[PDB]
Amino acid sequence: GIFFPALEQNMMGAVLINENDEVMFFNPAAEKLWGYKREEVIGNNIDMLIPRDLRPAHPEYIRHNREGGKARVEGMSAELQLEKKDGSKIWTRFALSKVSAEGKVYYLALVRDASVEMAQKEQTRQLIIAVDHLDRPVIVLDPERHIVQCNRAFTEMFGYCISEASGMQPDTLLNTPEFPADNRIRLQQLLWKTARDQDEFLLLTRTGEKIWIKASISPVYDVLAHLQNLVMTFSDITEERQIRQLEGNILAAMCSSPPFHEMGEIICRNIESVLNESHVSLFALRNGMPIHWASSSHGAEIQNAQSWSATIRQRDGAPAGILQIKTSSGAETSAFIERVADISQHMAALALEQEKSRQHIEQLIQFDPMTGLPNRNNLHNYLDDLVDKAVSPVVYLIGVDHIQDVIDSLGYAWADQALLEVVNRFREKLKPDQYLCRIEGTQFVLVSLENDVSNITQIADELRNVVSKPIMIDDKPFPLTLSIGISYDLGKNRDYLLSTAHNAMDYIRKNGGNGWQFFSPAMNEMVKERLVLGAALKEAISNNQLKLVYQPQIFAETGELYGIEALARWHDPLHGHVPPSRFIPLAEEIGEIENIGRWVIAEACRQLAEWRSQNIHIPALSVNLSALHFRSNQLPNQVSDAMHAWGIDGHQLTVEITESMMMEHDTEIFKRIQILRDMGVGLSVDDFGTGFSGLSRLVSLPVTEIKIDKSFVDRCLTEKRILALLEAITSIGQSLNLTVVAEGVETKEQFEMLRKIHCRVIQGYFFSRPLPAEEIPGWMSSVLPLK
Amino acid sequence: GIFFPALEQNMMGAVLINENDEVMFFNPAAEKLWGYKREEVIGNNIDMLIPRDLRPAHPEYIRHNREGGKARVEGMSAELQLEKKDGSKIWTRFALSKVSAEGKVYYLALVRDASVEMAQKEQTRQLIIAVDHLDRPVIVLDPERHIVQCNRAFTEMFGYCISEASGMQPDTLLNTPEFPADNRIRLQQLLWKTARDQDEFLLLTRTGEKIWIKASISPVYDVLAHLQNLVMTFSDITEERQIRQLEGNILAAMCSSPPFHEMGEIICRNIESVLNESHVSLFALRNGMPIHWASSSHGAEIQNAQSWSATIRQRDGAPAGILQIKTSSGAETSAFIERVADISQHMAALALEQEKSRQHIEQLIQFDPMTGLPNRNNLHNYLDDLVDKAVSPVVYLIGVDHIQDVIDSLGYAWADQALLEVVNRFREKLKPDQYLCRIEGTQFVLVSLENDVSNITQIADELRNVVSKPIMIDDKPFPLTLSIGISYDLGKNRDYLLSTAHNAMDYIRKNGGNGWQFFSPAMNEMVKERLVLGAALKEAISNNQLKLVYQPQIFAETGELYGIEALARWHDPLHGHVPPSRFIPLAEEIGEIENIGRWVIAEACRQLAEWRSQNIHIPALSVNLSALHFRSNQLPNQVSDAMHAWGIDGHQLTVEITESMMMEHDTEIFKRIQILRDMGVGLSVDDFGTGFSGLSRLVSLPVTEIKIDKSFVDRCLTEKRILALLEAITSIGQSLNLTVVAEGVETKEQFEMLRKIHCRVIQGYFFSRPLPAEEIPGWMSSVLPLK
Ligand SMILES: Nc1nc2c(ncn2[C@@H]2O[C@@H]3COP(=O)(O)O[C@H]4[C@@H](O)[C@H](n5cnc6c(=O)[nH]c(N)nc65)O[C@@H]4COP(=O)(O)O[C@H]3[C@H]2O)c(=O)[nH]1
Ligand SMILES: Nc1nc2c(ncn2[C@@H]2O[C@@H]3COP(=O)(O)O[C@H]4[C@@H](O)[C@H](n5cnc6c(=O)[nH]c(N)nc65)O[C@@H]4COP(=O)(O)O[C@H]3[C@H]2O)c(=O)[nH]1
Ligand code: HEM
Ligand code: HEM
Ligand SMILES: [Mg+2]
Ligand SMILES: [Mg+2]
Ligand SMILES: [Mg+2]
Ligand SMILES: [Mg+2]
Repeated sequence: GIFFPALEQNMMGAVLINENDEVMFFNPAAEKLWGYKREEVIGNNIDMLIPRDLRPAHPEYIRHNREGGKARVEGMSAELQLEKKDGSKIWTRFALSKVSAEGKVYYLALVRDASVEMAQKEQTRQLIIAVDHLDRPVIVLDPERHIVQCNRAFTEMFGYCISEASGMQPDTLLNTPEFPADNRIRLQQLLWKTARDQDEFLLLTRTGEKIWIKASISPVYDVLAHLQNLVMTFSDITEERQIRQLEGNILAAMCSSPPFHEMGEIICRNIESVLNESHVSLFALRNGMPIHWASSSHGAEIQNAQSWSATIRQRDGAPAGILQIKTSSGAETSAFIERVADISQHMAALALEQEKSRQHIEQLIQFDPMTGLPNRNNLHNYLDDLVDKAVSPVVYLIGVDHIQDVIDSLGYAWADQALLEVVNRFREKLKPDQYLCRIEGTQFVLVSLENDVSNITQIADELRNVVSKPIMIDDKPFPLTLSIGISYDLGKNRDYLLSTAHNAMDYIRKNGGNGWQFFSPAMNEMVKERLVLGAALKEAISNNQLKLVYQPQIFAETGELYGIEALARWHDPLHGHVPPSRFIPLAEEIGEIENIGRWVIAEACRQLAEWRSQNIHIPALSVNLSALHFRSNQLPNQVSDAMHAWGIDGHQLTVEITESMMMEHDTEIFKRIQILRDMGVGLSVDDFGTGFSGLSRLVSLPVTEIKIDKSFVDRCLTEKRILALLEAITSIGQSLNLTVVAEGVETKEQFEMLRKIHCRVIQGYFFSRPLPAEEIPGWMSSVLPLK
Repeated sequence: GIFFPALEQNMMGAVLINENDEVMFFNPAAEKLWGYKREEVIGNNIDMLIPRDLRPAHPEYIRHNREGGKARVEGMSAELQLEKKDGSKIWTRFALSKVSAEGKVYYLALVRDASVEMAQKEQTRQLIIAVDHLDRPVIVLDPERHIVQCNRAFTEMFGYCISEASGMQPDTLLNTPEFPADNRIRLQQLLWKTARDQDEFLLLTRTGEKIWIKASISPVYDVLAHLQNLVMTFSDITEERQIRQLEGNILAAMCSSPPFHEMGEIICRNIESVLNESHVSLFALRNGMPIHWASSSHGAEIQNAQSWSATIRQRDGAPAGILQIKTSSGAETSAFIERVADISQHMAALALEQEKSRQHIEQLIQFDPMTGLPNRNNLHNYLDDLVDKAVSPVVYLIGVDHIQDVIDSLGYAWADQALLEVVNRFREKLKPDQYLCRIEGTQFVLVSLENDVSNITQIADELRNVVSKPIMIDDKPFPLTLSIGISYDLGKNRDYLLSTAHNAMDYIRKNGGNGWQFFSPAMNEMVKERLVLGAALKEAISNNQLKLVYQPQIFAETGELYGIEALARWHDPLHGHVPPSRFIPLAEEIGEIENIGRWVIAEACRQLAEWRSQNIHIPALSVNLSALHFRSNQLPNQVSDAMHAWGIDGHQLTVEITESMMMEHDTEIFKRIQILRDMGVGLSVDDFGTGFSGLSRLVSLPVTEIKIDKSFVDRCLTEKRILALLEAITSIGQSLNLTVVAEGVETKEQFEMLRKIHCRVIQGYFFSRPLPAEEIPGWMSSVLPLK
């Protein structure tokens, strides 16, 4: 047989044993494997080749195998420790063969030196230990981008093992959630990058949780500079992204320069959002003492909690503050607490140097570096100057509320721009004698010098409705609102005024939303009374409870009634008699002048209808109209309706407009005046505030009557210089066909002094007090003529 | 036998080839590796067993080995690929033996399925790559207390390789090379005795520099819970503190909101300081084109520069930039490089997101967040709207020079306060029609609608003069100065207007500032002509080069001279005759009105004395004065001097004022007028801008003459309505003893139509043109009376 020399020249070792456990063959490699010799071993027992641990208990195994008769020798199949002659224990791999030759059971063993293979196995055991020890998910991929090796951290975080996660792309079994736009494409693209790269993904666990991971792919090239493998390292970056969101939010705050305490609050809120059910406290070092900058309002008690304190230092190393975080022990990892506290320490450190720089310069600066408005110090100086000069100012604290919506929808920058738009609206509606300043954030001060409650109410209404129009920000409306606190005393102090106005403003802010309120509710009950009176006036106008009273006008010489003026009256069961000189400005403020005009015109035409049905001539009726009633582009329609519904065509009706209308210069108003005058209804102008150039323009824009006011007729007695007004106006009267109507006559001397200038018509108490309609005909039929 | 059946049932596959290279042996072990059976391999050639890619190459090796005749075949000692019957390939390990018996040479090839062994080797290679990509130094220690396996980070941060550190231990002997650290006994005995230990060392490197390293040690137990292995992970405390400090410093720099290039440079310097001897640069993507953002100015060539590139990604979406850091090879650990790259990549992502946000801020917001003023965007919109409405705007570009003085002396905060001081001054002097904007920093833009030199120069002078008083910063003056460029051209656009204004402003700034300039030629030429004309007027007034010319006023009936009016005339050799309507507004603009008033009064009194020297009665002389002349508390002094230096007491002199003076309401001016009237000098009022109430107050503050303007007298011909104006004015005249003077008569019909109203006196071209004083007595002696 040629196998004997084949085994002699072979690399393996052949040790064939006969029935009596005697070695019948010994190849040269057996000398290297055992340190023996063929002369020493051949013919002798196998006891020399067995490890000393179990030398005598091995013929028992051999004998047990001998009687079985099985073909294959399934035993002796694992790498086993073999001890040499010198005592060294190498690792060998065996391969047995039962040879039943000539009725005798032989045993052949193809021993191979498993030293190198088991050194590889020891190396891979150590590498498995080192790769499962670090808790760092690492996978390895072929050029086809399929997983070939994974680790224990990867299994822990994704729930897949080497058996399941092998041969498939790391996206087929780790598909991203429903959102398909970017995650799937980025995950598929990272796997096919030929250079070192990395990305961040949402991957799905076997159970189904959403975990943000950071995957880093790097190629490993062979000797021939060819792609051999691609290793992917996954980092669980849930906490990393939490701290990154913290960094982003603190950056967006600090770069936008927020207030000190609000910055502390947002820092604390981010820390709590990263560390659930914890307590956070933050202190600055002022004069070496702790000053409480901010802390979370969630002061829940925690048992066996750990408190980590970090000394917030300055740039040069000097201490600046203390940042203390108390949290449940074991709920959040200590190293994560360290990293969060360190990053927040740097953030709050820069915030603290900024605040320290601002601290010794805020008392010296005079302007707000944001909106360009004067600051609290400038306001204090201005108020001190006012009180020293003995002037009583009125302070409006304006709180621009509902700013948090733009804060959390757009950002601090866009919210500050909303503030700028609001203050620019304030500037465009501002007045020369008003002082505007910013005290703290959304809080402004308007210092005015208006004493009247009506003026204060009008200013408050204009301030509250300037923000009624939505604020346009990035093509997104924002309905901001104002809480106004009004403080005013005869004089107490700037501190007192500010404190009272702040009390009012915080009351309004906490008890609802937009609105304005006085301090000292004795000045708010007045507003309530005026509002209820206005509501009563509106409902009386609606329900037709108003009344008109008529005052005859007389000719100078003939003693004949030129006309009667319809003066409004009101009588409420609760308020008694409300004078026109009290409810006409109220109607102007509310917006009831239009309704009053329609009502007076309709009632006047109706009463003309009855006084024509019965035998009364009623030559002319003068109806009072205001500025808004004429500026509205509707008047001639209802005036013509009033004439043609009762046959009272305009040669009888007359309108007296305010001198403010003549002072105003509006082409549309002038055209409407001309159209009305064309219809035959007369026109009268009272008072002489408008100049004689205005009166000549009024000659151009035709009228019929000019009224001399009671304020001038009263001084006609004493001031003899104003007789020229009456004389000249009368002269214009007979020059260009105007009727002059003296008002406010009360005494015989006052009438007879105007008698010489030959005034056309006279109206006042000297001839008839305003008489009710039910006895106007009695006066007509009894008194006229008067002479 | 002991040859054939020995290897038939063996695990090792046995194949034998004879002289004719024909296979003779084949066993089930080789069947399981080739796919064939014992009916297709015996007899036929070895050609089928070879893989298809090596069939022609293989057979020469057998012949070469036969020729060589060597006993031990060193060939095929490595693993070999194997092609099965079906075409699949597996790895196998060969043991080749040659037989020289019976004069024949056979070949036996004991094959073993090296599939599992080579899978183990590939697994070991993959695990080695994975451990090298672990980002933390890891060492594995045997129970014999020595070092077995290292990492790549360990080799990078200590310089010790697997060949040097393997077998023996450079841990017990190299942990305390020169510094004992008082923990060698811990690392020797307590390290293998306790479990889960850790401490800090000063273990040295190849260089020997002292570094603080963590030595976290954990034991790995076997099934018997015995000390199978240990693992020690290292972490450089210096590296950890440096990587925390890098993040802190970068975040602090980013919190200061620096420019984009400065932020890139700051990241560059921080990365270089963390990694000395490095060239670092950043690029930011722009529409897919990577542009240069920042780079390290140290351009010295770096030897063996390994470059690490990182791809910036925002919170979600496409890449935003690149960051490349090239450092000398071996300078720092790859894990250190990767950590620095990751931190700086997230920092650069934050910086790019912040710059995108700032681009949105500069692109959409219409207000500057430092002064509350509109920015260049609002300026563009306003000018575009105006030019689309086709109204020509006038643009002023103002620059506040000399700001570096405040910046250096008091810092940036007080420079900010100075800019807000100037902006508040602009706002205080601002007019409702004007629009104010802040294009950038030192510069501002004011947009107006008035377009004429007399107003442009005035508003530019006001803007330049608003900074006459130094800005009070911390009780310290600072004299800032203004450079203004003015642009106005009909029909042009905002780009042209802004460019021209900036050209003018830049030119004046380069020339030295402290002033303003128009764009384009002939505009500054008109300005210079006006300036030289004003200087000539000033010197002519000083040197008494002006003259007076007198226009007689006649009575309606008697044809007697009521008075003459003194009208200023000037004859300059260069400018010829300069009309009063041309040089009086110039005097108002410059400030020569007072000098003109003194000269006119003095010369009028001198000519009155000269005429009194001979036989001239000259009942009255009228002298024109302006508003600014009477607003100073000096008028009565020189007027009384003029009367009493020539005996021309005010019963002959007369003063006519502007209607704007009576429009104004000043108690001091009224008292001065009353005092002057008490001296006997008359007063006259021209034009009828003031109202009739103003005329009655004028009667209260007595006057003497009312003049009907030529503008009204001309329209008296056509507009028949304004006859009432004259009638009423004359009526007031005879009512309260005023003289009415009708100006600007030209025709006999114009005279006769005003005759019927009985106007007191008439002045115009119908009776006498303005005559020089040298022949005025000739007119007196030859013309009067006129009738
Ligand atoms: N002491 C005194 N007073 C005299 C004398 N002659 C008339 N009066 C008063 O003068 C007022 C006439 O209305 P007015 O002067 O246009 O001033 C009116 C007018 O401006 C307004 N007003 C009155 N009625 C209306 C109306 O229907 N509509 C509107 N829009 N305003 C009205 O209310 C003002 C006050 O009206 P009244 O309270 O009725 O006060 C009446 C009347 O009582 C007199 O010899 N002595
Ligand atoms: N076409 C025409 N013109 C007539 C007629 N009658 C008079 N004039 C002119 O009308 C002007 C009247 O001067 P003014 O209206 O007071 O307005 C004066 C006055 O405001 C100003 N002015 C003239 N002299 C003086 C002066 O000495 N001092 C001051 N402060 N202003 C003066 O210059 C203005 C222009 O006066 P002049 O150009 O000198 O022209 C004079 C006079 O010559 C007439 O029938 N037809
Ligand atoms: C380092 C050297 C050796 C070690 C560690 C060793 C140990 C073992 C072990 C563990 C078994 C299996 C026991 C069982 O399955 O219960 C076995 C069985 C056996 N050994 Fe060894 N032995 C060694 C040397 C040898 C040699 C040189 C031969 C030469 C013929 C041999 C012949 C056998 C036979 C025939 C069996 C019976 C296998 C069976 O019953 O399945 N042994 N020995
Ligand atoms: C998949 C199967 C086989 C492959 C891939 C293969 C390939 C090779 C290679 C690469 C060598 C050169 C090795 C070196 O230079 O280090 C070689 C040599 C040789 N092979 Fe093969 N072979 C295969 C099968 C066989 C078989 C089955 C036999 C004999 C039964 C054989 C006999 C030889 C001989 C005699 C040499 C000469 C070695 C020397 O002279 O040093 N080969 N073969
Ligand atoms: Mg009335
Ligand atoms: Mg009245
Ligand atoms: Mg004049
Ligand atoms: Mg004039």
